[PDB]
Amino acid sequence: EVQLVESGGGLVQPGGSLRLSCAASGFNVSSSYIHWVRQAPGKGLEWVASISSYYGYTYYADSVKGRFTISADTSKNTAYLQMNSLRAEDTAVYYCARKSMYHRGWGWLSWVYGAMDYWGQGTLVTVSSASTKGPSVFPLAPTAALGCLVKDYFPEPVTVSWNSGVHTFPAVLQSSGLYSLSSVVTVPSSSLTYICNVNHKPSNTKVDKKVE
Amino acid sequence: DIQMTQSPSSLSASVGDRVTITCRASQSVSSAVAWYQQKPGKAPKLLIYSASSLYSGVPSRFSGSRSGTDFTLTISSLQPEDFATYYCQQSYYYPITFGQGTKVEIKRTVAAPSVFIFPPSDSQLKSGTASVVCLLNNFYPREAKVQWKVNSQESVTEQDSKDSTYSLSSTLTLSKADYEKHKVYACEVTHQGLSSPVTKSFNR
Amino acid sequence: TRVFKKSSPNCKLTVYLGKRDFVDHLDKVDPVDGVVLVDPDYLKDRKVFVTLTCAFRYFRKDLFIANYQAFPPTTRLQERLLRKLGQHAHPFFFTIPQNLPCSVTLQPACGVDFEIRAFCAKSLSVRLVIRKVQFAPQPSAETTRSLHLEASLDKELYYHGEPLNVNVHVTNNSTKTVKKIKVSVRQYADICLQYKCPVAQVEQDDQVSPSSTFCKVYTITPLLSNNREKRGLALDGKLKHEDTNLASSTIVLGILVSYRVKVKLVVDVSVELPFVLMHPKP
Amino acid sequence: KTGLTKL
Repeated sequence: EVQLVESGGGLVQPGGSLRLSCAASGFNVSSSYIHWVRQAPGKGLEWVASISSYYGYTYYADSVKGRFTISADTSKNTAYLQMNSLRAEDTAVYYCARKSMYHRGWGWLSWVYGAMDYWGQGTLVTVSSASTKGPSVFPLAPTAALGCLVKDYFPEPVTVSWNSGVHTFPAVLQSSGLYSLSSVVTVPSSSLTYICNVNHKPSNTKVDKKVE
Repeated sequence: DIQMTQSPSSLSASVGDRVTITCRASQSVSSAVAWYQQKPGKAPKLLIYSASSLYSGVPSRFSGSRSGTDFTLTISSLQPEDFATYYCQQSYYYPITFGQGTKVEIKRTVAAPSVFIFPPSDSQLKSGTASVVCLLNNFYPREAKVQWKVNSQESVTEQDSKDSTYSLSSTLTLSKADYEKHKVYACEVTHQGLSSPVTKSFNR
Repeated sequence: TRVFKKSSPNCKLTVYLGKRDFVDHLDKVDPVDGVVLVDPDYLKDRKVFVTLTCAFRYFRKDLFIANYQAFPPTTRLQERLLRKLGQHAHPFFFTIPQNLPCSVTLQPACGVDFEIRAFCAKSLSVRLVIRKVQFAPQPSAETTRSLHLEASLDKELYYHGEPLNVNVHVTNNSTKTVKKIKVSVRQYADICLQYKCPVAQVEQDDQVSPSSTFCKVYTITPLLSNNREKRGLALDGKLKHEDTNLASSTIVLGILVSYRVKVKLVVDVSVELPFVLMHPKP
Repeated sequence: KTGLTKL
């Protein structure tokens, strides 16, 4: 079986640098075109870079030419992508996949660059010039609806709970850099106690609020 | 490059429907096309290669074909599990380019936004940033607009897993001084399923 | 499903071919069967012939030529090709003798090539370049220079791109101290009408002091990446100027390609092991 | 040069 393992995903301030290792099992980095693709938050895939060891062929996207640099280690059977001058726009989940050069019938098809038939799992690459903070939890009070507004935290994830009808709204990246979110629930006005419990494991900030 | 345009930007369908997505290349392509069924969050899964080749393991219901530069992806029976985004990607030249996604949602009877409004609590107003919250729950389809009457960040949830519904939340954040300058706040919900905009309001 | 078509500027003559790289099973070469689709008015009296050439270059030393008279006449793929064309499509059928030099060249043309030339003339054109190629079907060395050096390879046959492991064992019982160890790959490409080639060298400053034992496995991998500027490097067959591999290891007139791994201790005791480097039947 | 039809 063929697999790729993508590793090296963690925070870095803008202008920093990272390195992502894509370890290939079941094949060699010398008989495959290895492509680093990415997907921004809530957008469509974009091809970043792609290399082939045997011929020493390197290709970069126009948006990551010079800022990113790819290569491979055939001894370890791995592909290393060095990311330089990482910016906020470079934030994404980065995937690594492969196009086997085989199946020409005999040997290498040097000119296919075909469809990447095996992807890894995708490792989350962030960029932000800010330091971890704890969420600020406020109550939203008046089928009466009420909730907790969990604002200005860093980074994901925030795991809210309630003591049915709970709708957690995807957090968004504000202008400052932090993540804002809300979590509401609707209960009849006849019985309008409700306690919301915000948990932020990265900063281990746990808060409880009472809304009624 | 090759601006691999795709249409529609999004479409709806129930079980058994036959969806059709067209991937059009700015420049000539030579059967180098693939269609990735990116489920939400997960990694893209290859479906088509050579512009018509069912990739190994993909169910036979999927299919693709070519009619020149405008390739087509078809789903004979859009099963409940075949709900994801579908990106088309030309593998001919470099740099490779993908499509722009065509989300395949679910369909339900048009429903109106149950609209609630929420003013900032005392706790928040003490901090210095007042974030009013207009919640539009159980509203279908996604296309709706919320207008703030006295710097809004719509927080659109995903298709609700119970009955194909959306929960939207427009959060309006303001400074304490400017928030206190005005008195009456309101959110107006304009929805294709709404005969008229539904306006909710409160006072400072 | 697929078939390669080639015709002349006049297009009066068309050649349809099933494959364009015939695997040399060493007992039977995939027969070169194609189809000549002519227009009757462009040949009338003159006949239609097809020629299989095995030219060796460096000097056109045509090691083999065979002419097949497509018209007048003298396989299921041919059947299906003809049924779409009718009478004026005529088959040809060449058989490559097993004892021919496989398709191999040199990186600067020079080397070996097969060819199908289709021409219409009264008495003895489409130039279709094919190739003859082969698929992939425990070395140990010990030298007592004392300075005992032993080297072994995990297996003899490695696919292109696949890395090679070299188990090294140096039992230095002498007074001389190893300064370096080099596991190099030598590609011998003899043009028969033999030159060495170093393609990969993992030179390590691993020093083994007197009366000591050194033992670790090196990993070396010959790649076209760094061989691009090596005059006379044996490359596999190039269809129409594609980008090609390293000349696979011939399994025995033309060019003979052999691959060996050399273990050198820079003190010089050396050993060498042969390995086979042909692609695997996909 | 070489075309490529179907069968």
